[PDB]
Amino acid sequence: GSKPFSLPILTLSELTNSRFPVPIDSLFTAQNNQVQCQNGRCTLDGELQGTTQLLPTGICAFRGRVTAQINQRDRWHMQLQNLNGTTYDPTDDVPAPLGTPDFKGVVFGMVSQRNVGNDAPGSTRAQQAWVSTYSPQFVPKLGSVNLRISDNDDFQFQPTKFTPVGVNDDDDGHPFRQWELPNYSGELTLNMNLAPPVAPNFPGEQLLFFRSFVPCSGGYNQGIIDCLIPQEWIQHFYQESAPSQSDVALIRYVNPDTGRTLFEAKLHRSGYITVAHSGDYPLVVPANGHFRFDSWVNQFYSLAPM
Amino acid sequence: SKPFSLPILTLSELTNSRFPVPIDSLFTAQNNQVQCQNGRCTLDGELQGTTQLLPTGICAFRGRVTAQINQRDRWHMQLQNLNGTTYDPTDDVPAPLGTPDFKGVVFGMVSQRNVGNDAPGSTRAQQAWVSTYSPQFVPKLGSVNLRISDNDDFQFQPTKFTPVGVNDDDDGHPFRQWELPNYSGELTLNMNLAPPVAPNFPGEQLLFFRSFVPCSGGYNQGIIDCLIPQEWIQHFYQESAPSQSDVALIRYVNPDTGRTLFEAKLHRSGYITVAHSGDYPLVVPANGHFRFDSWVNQFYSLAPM
Ligand SMILES: CC(=O)N[C@H]1[C@@H](O[C@H]2[C@@H](O)[C@@H](CO)O[C@H](O)[C@@H]2O[C@@H]2O[C@@H](C)[C@@H](O)[C@@H](O)[C@@H]2O)O[C@H](CO)[C@H](O)[C@@H]1O
Ligand SMILES: CC(=O)N[C@H]1[C@@H](O[C@H]2[C@@H](O)[C@@H](CO)O[C@H](O)[C@@H]2O[C@@H]2O[C@@H](C)[C@@H](O)[C@@H](O)[C@@H]2O)O[C@H](CO)[C@H](O)[C@@H]1O
Ligand SMILES: [Mg+2]
Ligand SMILES: [Mg+2]
Repeated sequence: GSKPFSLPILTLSELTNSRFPVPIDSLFTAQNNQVQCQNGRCTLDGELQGTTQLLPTGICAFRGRVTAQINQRDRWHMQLQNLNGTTYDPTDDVPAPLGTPDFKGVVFGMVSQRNVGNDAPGSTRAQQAWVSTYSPQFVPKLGSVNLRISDNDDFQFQPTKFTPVGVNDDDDGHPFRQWELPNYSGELTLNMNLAPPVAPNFPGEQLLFFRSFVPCSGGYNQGIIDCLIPQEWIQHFYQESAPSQSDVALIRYVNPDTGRTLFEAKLHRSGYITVAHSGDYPLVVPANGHFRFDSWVNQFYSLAPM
Repeated sequence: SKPFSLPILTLSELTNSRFPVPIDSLFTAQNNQVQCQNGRCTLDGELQGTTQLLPTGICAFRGRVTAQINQRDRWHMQLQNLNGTTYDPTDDVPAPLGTPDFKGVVFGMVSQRNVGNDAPGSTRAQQAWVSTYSPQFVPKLGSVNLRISDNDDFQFQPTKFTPVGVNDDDDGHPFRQWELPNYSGELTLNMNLAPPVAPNFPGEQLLFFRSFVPCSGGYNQGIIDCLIPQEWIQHFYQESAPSQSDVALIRYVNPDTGRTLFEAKLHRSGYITVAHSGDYPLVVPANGHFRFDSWVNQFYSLAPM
């Protein structure tokens, strides 16, 4: 006697990217080439994995205290807390504090401070900041990241929040690479407690992504960030905790006014989608369209071509 | 009829429905007019005011910059709906969904990505401010004007505003979270508003989900109170459970002990009251959360908090 699995009923423009805090723009299927993102990872029965947490406002955000500065470009040393303000434990079974960026590049946004304690408590300030995940001081698993900021003369050793706005390539030839994980513990250390890599395991199938074009801060980068499942699905699965009756859920993309099924896809137990197609392809489908759960199938189910 | 329910979420697992940040605490306020337009949803899932579903849409703008004027609010942003579709000023809403619903300055960043003939694909981003006091703050009519940091690196191109925090204006116009902007500017009346909310039973006060949002200078506490959090709104929209009476009795429970800490009235139009007298920041366990108990009526007497 099992609680029925389901998806939330949401159009693309009603969905949030689970790897960057912006709406989904489109669906995209990619040729097979290793996909192992750590944000936007959740099993169909509601187990969050990787660095995945529940709030869109937490994705690629940091919270903590600035405690030091060094004479490097990555100047300001931020000791991290968990996003809910609780003390971060580096021995926890996670790759990094939940919400940590899961790509190589620079995240730009703003830092804000609000003093506590004896030194002008309640005083505030905010300004533009950058976090490079290429940096040798990007060591969130160990408990800290270093920030670049706009105004070094108006910044204190106080509680600090980083609010992400967009991404970009780093200079000196460090490109934005959305499928390359940072070294969460820095140079010469292996990432651990990772959500596993995902790939199609059936001939003729490709991954399907929920794609966003996020803001960039200069140059011509398209700002592409692809996620496996949107944040609202993760939030839904976490609530429902419906048992998975097989390794594969058949889902269908439906147009609610016509009632027609446009195509079908495989939603795998570990939380990603495959479709039957060959080649890079941006889908062009009706604005009111959405996936619905059809039934439980297995690994040997052959998808109708997309 | 489908049974009514709340999502099971702790305070730190909840997003403020009036500003895109997590909830920090619960607060009950002495009775003094509350008429916020974001974070408005009935228990059976009808969104109201300027309320939309995406947390990242709250206090965000999307559009095109088309002109500049020789005023502090220099850059004229013609708005689209947050999903990029054309904005219709004749729609029965107070303003485009997601528009800020308070008087003050919202600070954040603007970003552009060119299309068409001028360096297509080129991008830029910088700090920006939107004053909701501005006579050019006319989102209902289809535009707002921006202040930015660098007037020399900004084009007439597609633009997004990403909010980060709020503040008083530096000319002495205060952040007033309960004062609505004039969505159509000077000498116009706001329309299509979600109604004001207030306790209607003796001894009861409103309960808010409170956030302390970032400020950009000075000592403002950055307080933004919402009636119900964004995840509840998203839940009610999905569930569309019929409201069996005007009031859902809800209980704040400690899941580890299993004890109910206090009870409250969740009204069908989407706000909470508790039995208390005086301003009071609640201090409750981190794992605490509301659960639906039963449907009662307006005159049901709450246990004092
Ligand atoms: C510190 C400064 O004054 N930056 C200017 C500068 O920025 C350029 C520059 O960094 C070049 C490197 O040669 O890289 C970009 O071109 C960058 O500009 C950004 O990207 C281009 C494609 C445009 O979209 C531009 O608007 C954007 O800022 O020059 C730009 C003008 O091109 C601005 O003047 C910056 O402030
Ligand atoms: C334009 C400028 O020079 N900004 C400085 C400046 O800012 C001050 C100033 O604007 C006063 C005016 O009454 O208001 C604040 O004091 C403001 O500072 C901001 O608020 C105070 C409480 C601190 O938290 C401060 O860090 C914050 O910037 O002085 C500050 C240094 O105090 C900076 O130097 C700005 O760049
Ligand atoms: Mg379904
Ligand atoms: Mg419940």
